[PDB]
Amino acid sequence: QNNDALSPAIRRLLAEHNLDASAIKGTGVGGRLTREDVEKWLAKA
Repeated sequence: QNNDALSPAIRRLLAEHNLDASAIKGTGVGGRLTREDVEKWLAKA
């Protein structure tokens, strides 16, 4: 219910790139996916 793993904006980004959240790992402030993470993944895909 109350999860802060992924952000609302990012969900749009990941949805745009056509990627999968489960196929990525967030390194935010305590395990929170960030745009930087998506970038590193996009480049390694």
